[PDB]
Amino acid sequence: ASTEKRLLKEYRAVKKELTEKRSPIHDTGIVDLHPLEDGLFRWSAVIRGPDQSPFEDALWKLEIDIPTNYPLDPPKIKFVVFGEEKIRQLQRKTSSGARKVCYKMPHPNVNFKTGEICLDILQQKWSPAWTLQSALVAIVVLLANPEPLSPLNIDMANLLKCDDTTAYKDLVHYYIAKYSAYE
Repeated sequence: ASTEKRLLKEYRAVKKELTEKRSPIHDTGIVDLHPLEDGLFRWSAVIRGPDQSPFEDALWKLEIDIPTNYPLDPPKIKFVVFGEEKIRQLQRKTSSGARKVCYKMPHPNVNFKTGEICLDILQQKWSPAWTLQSALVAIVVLLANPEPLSPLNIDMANLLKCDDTTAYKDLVHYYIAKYSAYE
């Protein structure tokens, strides 16, 4: 009812900051945001990997599901992850000057198959004062600051726990270099 009004206001707030060369939002990592289909309760977003992280200078797509009691409860958010077959089919249609996105997300707090982000991350931080923008920013932060406390990817979390930085970086670089395509 009125939750739609709030969601719309937040969306417009993000759109305003986006269509502009230097609002601060450009250094937060938010690249795009829009309704998934024709409703205000499912969203598609695009974010950039934060500077000085192994994820830097690469784009990822996100899907966001909004609860009915919003903003009493946080949004559920996942990375868009495709199968190797699909990705390779997408790569044969690509252009050498298009917008390319990586469709695999190797990260301690992300399910490598489904793309799901651990509910802990947002549940521990979220409050009714938060917005969609702050959630996106929170995920960009998460890319630079994983918490090995709540792992969905064992190998990455352990690499981090053993402080094997080089292998971590090399793995992320590998998936960025091999599993990216247009759109």
